[PDB]
Amino acid sequence: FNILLATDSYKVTHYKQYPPNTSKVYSYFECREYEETVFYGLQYILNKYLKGKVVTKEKIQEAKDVYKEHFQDDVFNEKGWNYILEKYDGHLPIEIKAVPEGFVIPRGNVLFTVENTDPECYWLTNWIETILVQSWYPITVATNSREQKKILAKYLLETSGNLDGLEYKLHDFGYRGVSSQETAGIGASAHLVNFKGTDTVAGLALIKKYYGTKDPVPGYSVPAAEHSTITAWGKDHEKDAFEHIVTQFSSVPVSVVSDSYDIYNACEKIWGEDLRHLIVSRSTQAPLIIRPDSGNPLDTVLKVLEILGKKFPVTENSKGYKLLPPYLRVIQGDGVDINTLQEIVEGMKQKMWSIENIAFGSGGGLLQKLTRDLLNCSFKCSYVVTNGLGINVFKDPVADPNKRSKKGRLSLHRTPAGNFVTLEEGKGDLEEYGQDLLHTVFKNGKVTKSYSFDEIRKNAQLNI
Amino acid sequence: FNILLATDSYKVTHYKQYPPNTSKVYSYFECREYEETVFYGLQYILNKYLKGKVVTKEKIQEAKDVYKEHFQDDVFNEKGWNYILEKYDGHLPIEIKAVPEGFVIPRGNVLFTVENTDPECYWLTNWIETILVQSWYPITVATNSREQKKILAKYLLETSGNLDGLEYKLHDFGYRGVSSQETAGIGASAHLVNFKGTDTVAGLALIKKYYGTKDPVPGYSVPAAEHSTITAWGKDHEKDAFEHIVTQFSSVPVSVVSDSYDIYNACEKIWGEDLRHLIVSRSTQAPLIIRPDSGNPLDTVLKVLEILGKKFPVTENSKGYKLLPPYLRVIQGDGVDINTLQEIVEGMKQKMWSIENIAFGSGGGLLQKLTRDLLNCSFKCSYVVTNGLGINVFKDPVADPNKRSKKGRLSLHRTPAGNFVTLEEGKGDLEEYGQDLLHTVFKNGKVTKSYSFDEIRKNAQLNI
Ligand SMILES: CC(C)(O)C(=O)N1CCC(c2ccc(NC(=O)n3cc4ccc(F)cc4c3)cc2)CC1
Ligand SMILES: CC(C)(O)C(=O)N1CCC(c2ccc(NC(=O)n3cc4ccc(F)cc4c3)cc2)CC1
Repeated sequence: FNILLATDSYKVTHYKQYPPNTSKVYSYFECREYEETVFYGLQYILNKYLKGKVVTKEKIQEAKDVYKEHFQDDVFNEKGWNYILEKYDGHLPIEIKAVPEGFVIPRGNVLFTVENTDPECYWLTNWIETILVQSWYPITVATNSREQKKILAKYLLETSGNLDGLEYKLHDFGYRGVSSQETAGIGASAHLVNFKGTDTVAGLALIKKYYGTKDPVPGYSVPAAEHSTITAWGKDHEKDAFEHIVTQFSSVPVSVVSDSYDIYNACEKIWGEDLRHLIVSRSTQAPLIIRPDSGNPLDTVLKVLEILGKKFPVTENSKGYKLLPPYLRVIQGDGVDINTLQEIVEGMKQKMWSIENIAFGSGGGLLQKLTRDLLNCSFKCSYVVTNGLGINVFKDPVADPNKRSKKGRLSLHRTPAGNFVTLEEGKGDLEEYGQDLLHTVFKNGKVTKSYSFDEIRKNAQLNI
Repeated sequence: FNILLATDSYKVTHYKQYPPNTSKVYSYFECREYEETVFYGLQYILNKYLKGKVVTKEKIQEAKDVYKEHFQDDVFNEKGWNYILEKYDGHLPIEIKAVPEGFVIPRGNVLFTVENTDPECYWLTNWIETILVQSWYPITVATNSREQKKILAKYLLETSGNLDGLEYKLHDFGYRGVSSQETAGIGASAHLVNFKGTDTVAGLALIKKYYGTKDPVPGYSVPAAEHSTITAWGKDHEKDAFEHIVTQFSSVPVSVVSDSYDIYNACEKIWGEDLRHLIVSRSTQAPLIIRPDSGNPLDTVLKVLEILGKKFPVTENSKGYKLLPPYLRVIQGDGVDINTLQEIVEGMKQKMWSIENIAFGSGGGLLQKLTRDLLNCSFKCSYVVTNGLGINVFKDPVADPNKRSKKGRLSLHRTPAGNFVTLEEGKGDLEEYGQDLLHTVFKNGKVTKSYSFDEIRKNAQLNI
């Protein structure tokens, strides 16, 4: 990795664009005014990309050669990068202050600030905008996952009277559906801030290396079938595939995809009749989890439950909701996003089915179908010092008041009613509010404050 | 990187689910049912993740320890992975056949096939599905970028009579807007299959390392301002910022964001009057490129062009379209996706503005706002050998005929009219459609066939 090659091209040319005699460039990140966001992921970026000796003679030469060809001009700040190498042994003279990871903050608040600690590196602040703005992705996955947990918690509490097993109700199926191996790890780790069920193995090693848990692992899974393990038996031997699979995993929960040919037939005739004796004998700790994987997600879930309800002993829980026997559950793992998740749990409640009956698997909806636009994650310069005088800077486009940025030195505070407020123009310097909630997390090439994944999960807890 | 930890969790348990005495598992990839797709990105995955010694005793032990905790049980195939290490020195006994990279193929055709070369490794074929299915991402970026080039080519031809500078008309602004550094490189490289303009520097090194070009670089950029380089001068010194920037880059094209406070005022009064003398003196090789960055993308482009048309000398080209002087252009770099790109060029044509006047910058729309669902990229088992007998395997869900998969051994052929056809059930073995278009690209840990980035670009060319 070469940080000199880890920026938008045009940032290579910005050192010649700032006002002459500029000694400080101070910038901030916010999720411009999903009412609240989970701050997560910056510690990964600080450690993997920004800390320690990030500048070498070889990296400067490599960047110089690439940019000469890329621009067809010599515009690269070789002097500026050589200065950091000589004066700081390649360590970045930047100070980053951030809200603690896992913190749940309303939209339009300062989440982190960045500034150069040496007047000579005024240009460095926004050089690293590209890399830091990528924190939008773990913030957005964590936020969107937590919003799904709110929906699940609400319906599980209403239909059962408690939240038991809530952290296993939304499983990450997104490994194949993301854009890269790196994204897989980051995205899966952000989902694990709220849940404990994952198939995206990449997430485990990222948490282990960059965050850490008291438990050996932050996420868990169970044995499960795929179409290849069912269909490999041949179209006429679907029952043989099912029988073999539930017998191989007779003492642990087992998920079995049942829609290869006819989901409704598999539920009613194969599970419901032919193999019913292998299901009703299963432990409460080892249910069969039937998995539909096609059709309208709500219509399929309801029809599967109505079929199962007629083949298996259903009880009525203390809330008046229908409950399958404990050796039998359903996981809907196709077409799940925050919208369909809501439609399904509402549909189940209307048909008097407890949410204890179901779990959800989500791939693209959980880890890929997200953009920087969802939370309006934005990094902007708010303060500069030029000729020894600090000036409060901002943008305010005539056609879009929503794109107006904050002015001056910023600080995040608790209000008297316990809410949040971002103080602009250095007004945090007046001791009118409590202590600033932003802490120095990075300074002059060193990570100065870190959080465990356990601390992050506690911070991200729901009120319920 | 550890390939034993680079799969969906449930795939760890599949070796115990296939029929006993299974010696071959053969699977394929297609973009089920954007009528044609650019095949790109597999060579990156083959080299970075699949080739050479990918299994070590340490990797087996690391996977065993992780899975024991992740499943709360011993389900990991230690014996199977140790076999590959001992017999093949950790080289994968897999054979992958693929259509050449850059090839433009209609939907619903076999793009690549995977199968084990050792009967003992029947479980390996689908172990690597997760890693290979991630090729959906470079395929989708390349396809979506090429569809935008079709729109640009059509309107540029119609309004100017030629395609000059077409490959610089859609610039990649997506570095900050993607989910990771790895995704940035992959996505930027896929855009460069069709265009030559990029700010996502990560793309350059990926192409250099995995594909290669005759030219020193596959992509190019020009100096450009950002809001921080304008706003740092203070709200009352926007003219001073603009003057400094165009003077610093007086001999190369320069892009200048002009919407910090009032885009229309900046065009009419600042560029159009106060600084007009610094613009009209510019070389044809060094235009000022005015950049709006907010408001309705079409309304803003049209209004900016009407303002500029009244302040600067406009000509009528040979097609009857309005053309700004050669030292002045516009780039729309906000809210650009395939839909808005179409709306803008159509809007310009209706108001008699040549597409030579404009270029587009696209970030999230080009590299992030995409999913595996857009082209229905899918990997499925189509053929297995059990007890020495080959059987044609497929799925066919009752509620979704679109999810029906292909049967048996597959082959890709040219039809008599020069179109494409995927032959199923080993029917390619009959010499009726001639030679199979898929080539062995990977075999037993080695890449057996590769393409340069130059070969890929030629293959991906538009007919026009
Ligand atoms: C249902 C209840 C009571 O909430 C519960 O007991 N649990 C515990 C068991 C839990 C679980 C965990 C993993 C799986 N996995 C699968 O179905 N697969 C993994 C996949 C990965 C990728 C993919 F494309 C498809 C997949 C199918 C099922 C269920 C749900 C909650
Ligand atoms: C206009 C015409 C004739 O098609 C032409 O001459 N060319 C040549 C010059 C070309 C070009 C190349 C790069 C840039 N860059 C920028 O504006 N920035 C790069 C950014 C990256 C990220 C971001 F958030 C904002 C950005 C602003 C402008 C223009 C357009 C086609």
